[PDB]
Amino acid sequence: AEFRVRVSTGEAFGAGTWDKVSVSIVGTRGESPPLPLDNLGKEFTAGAEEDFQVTLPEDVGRVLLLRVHKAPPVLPLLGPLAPDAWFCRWFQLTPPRGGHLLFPCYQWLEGAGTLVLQEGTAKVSWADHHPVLQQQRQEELQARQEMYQWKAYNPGWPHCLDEKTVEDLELNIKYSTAKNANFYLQAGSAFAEMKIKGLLDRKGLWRSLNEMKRIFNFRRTPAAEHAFEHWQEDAFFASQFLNGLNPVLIRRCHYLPKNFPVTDAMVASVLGPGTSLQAELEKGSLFLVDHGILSGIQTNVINGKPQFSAAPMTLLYQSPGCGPLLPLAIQLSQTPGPNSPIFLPTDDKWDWLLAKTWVRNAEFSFHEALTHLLHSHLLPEVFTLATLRQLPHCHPLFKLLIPHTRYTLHINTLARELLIVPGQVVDRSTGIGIEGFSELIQRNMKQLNYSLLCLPEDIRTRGVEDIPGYYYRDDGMQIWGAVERFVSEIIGIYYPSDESVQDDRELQAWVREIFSKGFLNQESSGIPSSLETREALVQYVTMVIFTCSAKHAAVSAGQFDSCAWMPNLPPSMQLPPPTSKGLATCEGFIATLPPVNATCDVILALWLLSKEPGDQRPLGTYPDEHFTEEAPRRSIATFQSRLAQISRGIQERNQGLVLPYTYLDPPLIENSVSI
Ligand SMILES: CCCCCCCCOCCOCCOCCOCCO
Ligand SMILES: CCCCCCCCOCCOCCOCCOCCO
Ligand SMILES: [Ca+2]
Ligand SMILES: [Ca+2]
Ligand SMILES: [Fe+2]
Repeated sequence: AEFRVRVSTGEAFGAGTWDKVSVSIVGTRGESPPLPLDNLGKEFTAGAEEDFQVTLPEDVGRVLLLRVHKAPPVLPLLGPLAPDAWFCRWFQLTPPRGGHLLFPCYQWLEGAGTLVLQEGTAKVSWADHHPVLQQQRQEELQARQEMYQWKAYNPGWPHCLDEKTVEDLELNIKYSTAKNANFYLQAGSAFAEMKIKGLLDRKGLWRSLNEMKRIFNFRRTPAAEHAFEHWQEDAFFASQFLNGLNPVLIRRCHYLPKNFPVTDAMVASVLGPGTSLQAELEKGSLFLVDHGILSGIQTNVINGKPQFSAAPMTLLYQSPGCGPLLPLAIQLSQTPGPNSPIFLPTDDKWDWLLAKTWVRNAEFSFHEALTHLLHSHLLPEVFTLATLRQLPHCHPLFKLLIPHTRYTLHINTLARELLIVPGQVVDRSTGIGIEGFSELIQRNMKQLNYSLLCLPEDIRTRGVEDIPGYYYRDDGMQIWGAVERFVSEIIGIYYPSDESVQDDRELQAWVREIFSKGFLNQESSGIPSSLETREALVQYVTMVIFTCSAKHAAVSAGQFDSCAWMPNLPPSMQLPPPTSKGLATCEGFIATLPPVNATCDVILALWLLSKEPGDQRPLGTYPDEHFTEEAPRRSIATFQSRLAQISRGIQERNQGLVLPYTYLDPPLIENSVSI
């Protein structure tokens, strides 16, 4: 007859509420009326965990749902006051004579809304067949699909959330006021420094390479300083293909592309007289970085001056015995010929240095448009938006995936509002501009592939499983294994067979929506449009979580470290690539680099997008307990202690490196894409 209702309120700003809360307990035998949760003094203060003794007029049997109503106080002859938004963490019912019932919530309640909560026990559609519970699932997803809808942003792009401004978003997918404040303070302060220094308003060349060091007065990091110390070095130019900003392109080469006519004579110096180009190709010691996708891309106008982009090809040589990876040849065009020289390290100073810089510029355009924006933001959004629409609150995958979706819809809405719009940093200060970004995404979407998204398949495909000093791989694979083991445990707990995976209609709709809205129903993407086995499910889910956390962390963390010394990552180029050799000079080199304002505007932007604003949410840390059962909680503990072991391994490893790799240290990896 009696019931103890324990309720936890959020600690966030505004989490508390002055409004009155009432609950209706629904059971197999029936539903109770609205029951008040009103004790002496104020309840539902921010961070509060309070008990309420409630009594039901009659029996309800086994508890099924928990309907939570909220209404503002009611003055006689004045009506209600005003809605006071309330964030609820969880409910807990305790009937006689014992046995607790935990109802996880973790969402905002507003106005005359009604929160319907199931017991914390995760349940697939075929888990509990009670019609009251099936009705709850169906009506919930119906509401979700109405709340969060799709729209086409551009042709050939993945679809996105149908919201124009960040203000139109629901509270449940918004930045916390804390995180947002922290973010805008950091930005306003950063912009102020760069602005008052008059650098955002300087149209023209840097007076010298030395003046470019002024960036280190704005912001400063050891890795950024290190880039300036060694940017001219070949080993550093090459190593950044492995442990730098964009470590996903390098791949082993047994057959040199015909449009890249490197001869044995061109590489005889570096390789030595002991072998030849063909011999080393067969050895598997030669690797290639091909920015061909940039070929003929649309370019931007900066300060009324037409900008330029190359689409280079870089041949690299991995010297024996853990020696350095060294560049052999660079061609700055996809079309060979006398007007596109193959530059060697044996060329003069500025020819070779100019050639390398062009490749670094290609890395920028490629990284930010495809590796960062498309792969580490747009696809995670699709995963997020599909998850919200197709997987209900009580579904195991929702419980698993929901922390890895936090703020993703928010940050992307922000980008579409303030990043890739006219007048803003991309349009303003990048070489390829808005149309270039779009054109790249459009091309890449037509040849995307499931294997690149799954790290073990990615490393295998590119044939870089054994290349030394590849820390993005080394650390990335350990984390992937950890996530894969974590996911397989969760799947093993809830899905007893492959048939049980096939019959999950909600799961199949989830994969199908990602395939449709995310990858445009392209079979050539190699991405599943359905999941027929548990093995496939484990891999797919692992790919999602990994993409939303470590992948973004790996390609985001190094942005400022890489761009702070601008010659190491020029956002644009102001002259076309050289057509002859022996023309490059220091004066010409600076004339080719972007103007001061474009330089500092991009650096300002990348510095802000490198750091996770506000409080952190480390990978594998889930303060929101959606999983209330024991078995999933063990899996979380295992996943957490493993990440710690992986971390400690990375500390030891980095301790003996002049330039450590920290971008994949688990404590520094966010659960989701949020910046
Ligand atoms: C139109 C309104 C402009 C307001 C701009 C306010 C300036 C913001 O300053 C942030 C950057 O300044 C850095 C250092 O400022 C001095 C404080 O002391 C530094 C040592 O801790
Ligand atoms: C001075 C400009 C500061 C930039 C603030 C806007 C940030 C909002 O969008 C963030 C999310 O972006 C996702 C993808 O990022 C790729 C952008 O690349 C940087 C271009 O310079
Ligand atoms: Ca409030
Ligand atoms: Ca009270
Ligand atoms: Fe990002």
